[PDB]
Amino acid sequence: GVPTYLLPGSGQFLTTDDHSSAPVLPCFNPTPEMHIPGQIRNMLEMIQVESMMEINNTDGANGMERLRVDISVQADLDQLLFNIPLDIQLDGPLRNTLVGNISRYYTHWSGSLEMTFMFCGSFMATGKLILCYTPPGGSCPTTRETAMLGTHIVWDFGLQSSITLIIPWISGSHYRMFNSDAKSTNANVGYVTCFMQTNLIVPSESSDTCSLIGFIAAKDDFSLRLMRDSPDIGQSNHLHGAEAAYQ
Amino acid sequence: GVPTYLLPGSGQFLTTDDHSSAPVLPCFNPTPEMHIPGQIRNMLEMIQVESMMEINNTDGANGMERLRVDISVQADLDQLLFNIPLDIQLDGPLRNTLVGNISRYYTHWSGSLEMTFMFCGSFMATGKLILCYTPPGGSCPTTRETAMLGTHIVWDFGLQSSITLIIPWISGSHYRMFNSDAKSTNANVGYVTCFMQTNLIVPSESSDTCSLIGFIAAKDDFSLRLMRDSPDIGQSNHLHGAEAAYQ
Amino acid sequence: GTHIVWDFGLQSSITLIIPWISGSHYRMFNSDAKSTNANVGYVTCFMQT
Amino acid sequence: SDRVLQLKLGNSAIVTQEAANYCCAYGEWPNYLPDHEAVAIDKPTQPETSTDRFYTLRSVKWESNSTGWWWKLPDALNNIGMFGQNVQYHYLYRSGFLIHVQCNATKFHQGALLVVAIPEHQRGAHDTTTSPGFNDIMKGERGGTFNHPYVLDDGTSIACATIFPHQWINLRTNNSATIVLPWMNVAPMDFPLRHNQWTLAVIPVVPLGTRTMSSVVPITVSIAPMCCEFNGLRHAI
Amino acid sequence: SDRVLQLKLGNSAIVTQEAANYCCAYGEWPNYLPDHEAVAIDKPTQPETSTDRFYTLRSVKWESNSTGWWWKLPDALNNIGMFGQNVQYHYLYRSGFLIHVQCNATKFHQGALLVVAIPEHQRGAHDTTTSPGFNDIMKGERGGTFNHPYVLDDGTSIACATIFPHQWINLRTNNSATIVLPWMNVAPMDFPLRHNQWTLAVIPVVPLGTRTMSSVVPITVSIAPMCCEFNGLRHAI
Amino acid sequence: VESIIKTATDTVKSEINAELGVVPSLNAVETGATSNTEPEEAIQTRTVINQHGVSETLVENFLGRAALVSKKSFEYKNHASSSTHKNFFKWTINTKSFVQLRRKLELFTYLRFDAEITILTTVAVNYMGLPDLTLQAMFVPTGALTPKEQDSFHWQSGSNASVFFKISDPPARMTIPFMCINSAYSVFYDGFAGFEKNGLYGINPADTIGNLCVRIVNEHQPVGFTVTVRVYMKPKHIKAWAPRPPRTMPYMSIANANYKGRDTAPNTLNAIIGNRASVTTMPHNIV
Amino acid sequence: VESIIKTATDTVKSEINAELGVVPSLNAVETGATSNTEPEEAIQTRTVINQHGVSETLVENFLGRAALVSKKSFEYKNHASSSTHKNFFKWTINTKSFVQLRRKLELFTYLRFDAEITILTTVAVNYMGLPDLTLQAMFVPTGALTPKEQDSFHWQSGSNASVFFKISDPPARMTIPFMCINSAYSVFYDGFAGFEKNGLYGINPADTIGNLCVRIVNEHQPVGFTVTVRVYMKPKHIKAWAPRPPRTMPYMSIANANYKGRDTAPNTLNAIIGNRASVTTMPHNIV
Amino acid sequence: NFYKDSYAASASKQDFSQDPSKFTEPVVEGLKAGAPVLK
Amino acid sequence: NFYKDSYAASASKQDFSQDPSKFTEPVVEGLKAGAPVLK
Ligand SMILES: CC(=O)N[C@@H]1[C@@H](O)[C@H](O[C@@H]2O[C@H](CO)[C@H](O)[C@H](O[C@]3(C(=O)O)C[C@H](O)[C@@H](NC(C)=O)[C@H]([C@H](O)[C@H](O)CO)O3)[C@H]2O)[C@@H](CO)O[C@H]1O
Ligand SMILES: CC(=O)N[C@@H]1[C@@H](O)[C@H](O[C@@H]2O[C@H](CO)[C@H](O)[C@H](O[C@]3(C(=O)O)C[C@H](O)[C@@H](NC(C)=O)[C@H]([C@H](O)[C@H](O)CO)O3)[C@H]2O)[C@@H](CO)O[C@H]1O
Repeated sequence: GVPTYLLPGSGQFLTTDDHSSAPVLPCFNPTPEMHIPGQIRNMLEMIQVESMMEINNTDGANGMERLRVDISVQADLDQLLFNIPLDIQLDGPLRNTLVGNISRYYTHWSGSLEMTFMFCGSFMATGKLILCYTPPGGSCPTTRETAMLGTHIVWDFGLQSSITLIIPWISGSHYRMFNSDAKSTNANVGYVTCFMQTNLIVPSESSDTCSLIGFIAAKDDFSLRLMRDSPDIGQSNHLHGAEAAYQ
Repeated sequence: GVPTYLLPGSGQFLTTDDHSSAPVLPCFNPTPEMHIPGQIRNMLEMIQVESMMEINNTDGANGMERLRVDISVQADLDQLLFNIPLDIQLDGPLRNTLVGNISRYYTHWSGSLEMTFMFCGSFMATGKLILCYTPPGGSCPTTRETAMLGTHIVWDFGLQSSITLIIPWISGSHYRMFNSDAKSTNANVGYVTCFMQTNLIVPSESSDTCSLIGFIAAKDDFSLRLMRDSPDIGQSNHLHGAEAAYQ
Repeated sequence: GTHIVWDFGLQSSITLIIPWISGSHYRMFNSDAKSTNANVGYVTCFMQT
Repeated sequence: SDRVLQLKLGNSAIVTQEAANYCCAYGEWPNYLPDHEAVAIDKPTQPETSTDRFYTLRSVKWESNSTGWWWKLPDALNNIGMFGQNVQYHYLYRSGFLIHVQCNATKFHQGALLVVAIPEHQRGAHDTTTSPGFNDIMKGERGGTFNHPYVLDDGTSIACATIFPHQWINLRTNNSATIVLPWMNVAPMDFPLRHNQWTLAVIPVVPLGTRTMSSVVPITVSIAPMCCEFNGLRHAI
Repeated sequence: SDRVLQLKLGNSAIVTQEAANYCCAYGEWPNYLPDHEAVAIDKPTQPETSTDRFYTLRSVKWESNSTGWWWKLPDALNNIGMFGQNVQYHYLYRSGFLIHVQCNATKFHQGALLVVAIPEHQRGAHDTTTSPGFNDIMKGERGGTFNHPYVLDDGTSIACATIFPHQWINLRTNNSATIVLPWMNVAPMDFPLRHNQWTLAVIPVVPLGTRTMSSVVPITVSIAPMCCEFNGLRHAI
Repeated sequence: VESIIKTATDTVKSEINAELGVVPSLNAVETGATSNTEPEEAIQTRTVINQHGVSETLVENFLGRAALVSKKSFEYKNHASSSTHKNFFKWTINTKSFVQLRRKLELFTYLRFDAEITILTTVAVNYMGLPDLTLQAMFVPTGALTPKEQDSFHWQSGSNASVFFKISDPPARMTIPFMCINSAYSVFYDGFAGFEKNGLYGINPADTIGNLCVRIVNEHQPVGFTVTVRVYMKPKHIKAWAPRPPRTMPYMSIANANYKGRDTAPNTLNAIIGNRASVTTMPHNIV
Repeated sequence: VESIIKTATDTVKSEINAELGVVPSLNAVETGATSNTEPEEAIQTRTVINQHGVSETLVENFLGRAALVSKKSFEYKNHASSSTHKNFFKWTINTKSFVQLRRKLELFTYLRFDAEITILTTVAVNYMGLPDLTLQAMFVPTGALTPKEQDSFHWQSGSNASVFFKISDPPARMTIPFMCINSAYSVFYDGFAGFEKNGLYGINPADTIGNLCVRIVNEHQPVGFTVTVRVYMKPKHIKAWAPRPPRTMPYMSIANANYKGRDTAPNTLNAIIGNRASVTTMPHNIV
Repeated sequence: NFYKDSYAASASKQDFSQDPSKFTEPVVEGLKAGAPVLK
Repeated sequence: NFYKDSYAASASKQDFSQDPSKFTEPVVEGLKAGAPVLK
């Protein structure tokens, strides 16, 4: 016969191994394939679709109220309207999004993100806002004069209802990672803030409080690595009916 | 030597495995093959032969009486004569047939079935019957006006003694399956009913009650998958003489 | 039946075509509005929204 | 055209004017043993016409309560004519069979007989663990009767018996059934007195019935061995 | 140019002067079942214009506290016109759908509706282990209402519902949404009375609001089956 | 007539028919031929390119499964005062003791195949551990000389094939070739295997593979154990002839086809199929 | 539109823009299309040759992991006076009992795949050693006939596939093919699997691989043991269609998508994301 | 097959030949489609 | 793969084909870069 010897690792069961194994039903003929709409081959395809950010994640905001940010006609100038923490690997407005959920099945990420906001006030309502992305290093800006120094887009409300703020991949390292420390130099992405560029202005019969819906998605220069169990789901008991599967 | 490692599955005995194994008698010369009539290579060949359906499976009908359906000269019009449940995977008139028995060694099936009825009355007896196949969805039809709306064949008794009702494969899914629930959407085939189209008419000296023998078989567009132990045979004790094989 | 859903906007008008749908080549007048060779059918208008 | 037929072998011939085509078991036809399948090395005797001819057995009466009849081959013919003599004087035999079952009645009679040729029809006994005895199996020319035709007296079923070479005699349609049987065995030849290759079964699935003049309705069986060969000559057993 | 649109099928037509392009689910377009994907062998009926046309359902009122509405297909149309008749008389059906949701208001009104077509939208029940019942699911032409739109009544989320074919009706921008749906299933055809391929959901993510004259603001749904095919003809259920 | 079939046949679209002298739906069961009416002739069909495979029903696969054919448990101990399998047993090989395998083989009249034999051993203390015993399975031809004791010199197996295996090893396995003196095994045998008249009916000795003699090689331990040996057989390189009506009545003996039927339907002597109220009563009717 | 992507896309340098009629940063979410604004159009970029791979997110890899789908422990002993899994159990296969695997599969509407099954067995004395038992796992089709006793003759497994393995061997393993009667499994099913109205909602039987019957082959020992069998499933040769919103509320049952939410955020019915003081409060702000 | 005896080889699941007619139509005269079987 | 059934083979991690547009831009009329989406 052939002289052989077993190596360390022999007999182990690695859940990520990749080998062929004995067919349970020999000569089985699987059902013919049929074209079905919406085939997905790489999860990166899924995260490129923008989904709603839960920006209004505050006590008092229930359900869908958490998915929209209300802006009102201001009495003062250059007013700060809201900010958004950016770690798509930690809990916050970005966690329950397509890009956030899928990314949390991984540990490393790289690539540009895009935030699109749709103004949902009445047609007669006008306004200009400034959306700013501040690369990491310091404290989140609280004044427009400071935020304005970072990456930004000035948005004019009009027929085209939505604006896109690109959060370009700006990192020293090829990838950023999750390690449960939001202030780590390899995790913190920086901040996104929104201020009135001018003001929300509406006539008497239009609502003077309008909502914005913010969306986020990854661009095609995105990459995810090192798969891990998602922290967004868990169980401490058997699900109802699980034990009945044995009866 | 050759460095190797054992994979999960090593050492197991899978009853459906397929490997070569040590010849017990080396240099043994098997008896030369001889041509023998009736060789069968695929079980599908066997189920294409029609066999008798036990349509009269009722209390009071004993033995062969269960294999024939008696029809009599009617006094009323459009009379319902009999119906037949169609799950070739459950107990009923179709279970103890060639197609039924072999199919029950499998779990999935697809293909057209054919039911042939032979009229066995006297030569002087005449009549017309309508055989209907009703695809699933509702309750079994009880009137000819309803049954007639489905797939059917009007049969005129004559020199050619038999008629064939084709039960075409009409299913949403590629295959139907057994799961012990006769009302499951992936199991129920529908119904077959038989009514007088006109009436059985015979002269004074001919018997006024005649029998039909129903047969069923699969067509060559049939397919069976997922082999399983047949529910039609079982044992709770050692057969007589089994233990004597050890003495 | 045959219909058109009309959305008010810059183009101020909508057209509903009443296609010639008749068994006979021509329809005729005979002072009987319910005659099979005269009745054309009906036109109705409802709020879509 | 396929309703009339004449069968002629040796000095015997049979005609029917109400046939239903005819069956060639498994699509085969009888033939002599070829050199490349032969085992016994002595030169065989091929009597031809003295054995390959129709032998008509005693008839049986089809009654309203009949359960069916059977005849095993070659047993049923082992003591008839020159076929029987060759069988008794030789240790080995081989042959096919041409079977013709006959039953006529009236345009006012009804009934249907399943006429099937069963290979290796090993009988079972009812409600006992004791295997059938020699006399339960070897009936000779008289043939036997079915105790439980519903299960072919072997615990299976007549419903699926159509898997075997067969025809039917449905009185309103035909008055005869014809089946051609080739040699059927795992060996090229066999000892005729202890093993039966085929069993002819005639079973009334639909009972005989009528309201006209009652008459005795017989069922008759005629069997012609085909391509007979015998080896191992000695004295008669 | 991409703000005006006319849809015409059969004897029905619809125009909008405030559209937002239109969605072709997964970039596909409806089509008839090809021979190489077919299963049911009976010749299908393709009624064309009698079934492939716009059916307008009863409207619903958009209120300040509305949670959203849903209509399952083909259930919502299983009892409407000739589409409904074919569905009732045939065991199998297959078709795509052209969906047009309508809602107009005023230049002084604000509000945003997510109009999404969800494939296999299996509903969940709230705070109980008991699965939803037949009447909780099959609402027909009337459609149903969302109990917890925030989680799409299935424990997931509306935030990520944009992964499904959709459009929005943002009052300051457009007054209609259009989605073309191809056959979506794991089988080439299906039994229309027990399985719904798609669920049309209309949910107000941004509530209706204004300070001008209060008026009833309806939401209307018009649906046109496309490339309808039916197999397994019998009586009506 | 013979051809290569790898998938179920396709369906061709068909049109309306109204031809005199042409009646495809009529047949004559009396001929013995099965109806040749095609779906295309019975109804209007569409075209269907059928890709359904037919390989799972190949005879090789249908019968190609390792099925239990023998199960024997005995006591492994000091049999000083035993009346009983004393640390070994002999089994006359047969495929008629376990019904699932028996019924499948009996769907055919003749069968030619090689037999892969797998032997599985299990032990239980009659607690302080399970011994890794060595067993010997010796193949002794039908009717041949078998050992009478665990330590008989017969086990020297000079010519008989013997396989030695440990309970800790995977089940033992080997292939017995198609060894019949004929071109195929007779699943059924309508005859007597002897020249006299008192022989056994339906038993052709030519179809008995042989004897399997199994012993524990180790001498007995201070305590007793129950050892169970299970033998599985998987036929391969199969050729089959003349299919038969499936068994319906429960089996009664391994030596014959005797029948009795269950006490009540289904599968009772006077009623194979369970009863329904009448021929117009639809069981499982959709309400 | 379809193309082969092996790495993340490169970035091209961009210059200053001041063109009338060109507004790449403006979009119309109402169309249903995701923003197509490119980084090069939003800011001035440099050229970057991106070599980052995208293979770890391939669906085959994302779902290609052996995940726990069943865990069952029972008592192996003399069950003379047991009310209880008597040395064997039956499990109706399903992928809805363990949440990590369930949530991932539910990210898709339809899935087509072959399933590699791995079975791991563990034992504990109820001390004097751990027995090297032999187990039998028999695959019994959905709704089919399962054994009622450890020694039932049903275990003869004439046609059902059975795998015999020892606790001392590596975990048993075999592949169940994509066996659905349809072209793909339905991860979600908006319908009723029966022709009547009382059937179960959301459960298409066509998506139930089948029953797994596991028994200890050895007869009981003089003492009792606790035996735990864990089954893992790894899908391969995967095709996936129509991605879906990820599950947020804790699962309640394996039979449906019923929800309740946690008692307090995160993942509570009225608040999926944890709260922050206000929309201008920056959590983890760098001090 | 590394064994010297061919009967030791693994299964042979490649025989797709069939001839159902030996069981379904063992009649001497072939039956034509559509034509009356009895004439 | 030494097994006879192809479904027994190891994983197939070589399908790098993608078409995000079926999810990201399922609009009938393609949107041009820079041009106002609504016109
Ligand atoms: C109560 C009623 O309305 N009608 C009964 C009718 O249900 C009964 O039929 C029997 O019902 C059982 C279900 O309880 C099975 O379906 C029986 O069928 C089979 C089976 O498919 O499982 C057929 C099979 O051949 C049988 N096997 C053997 C080895 O004998 C098995 C077997 O007996 C069972 O599994 C027992 O465990 O049954 C079916 O006949 C009829 C009886 O006359 O009576 C009605 O009243
Ligand atoms: C105290 C304070 O200043 N602010 C709290 C804020 O921290 C709290 O947020 C929660 O904080 C925890 C850290 O303690 C987690 O980050 C929670 O997030 C996740 C996680 O990422 O781990 C999200 C995930 O989806 C959750 N999973 C499941 C299966 O439910 C987990 C999970 O609950 C934890 O891991 C529990 O073990 O949490 C994050 O929300 C909010 C709550 O309103 O309140 C502030 O006051």
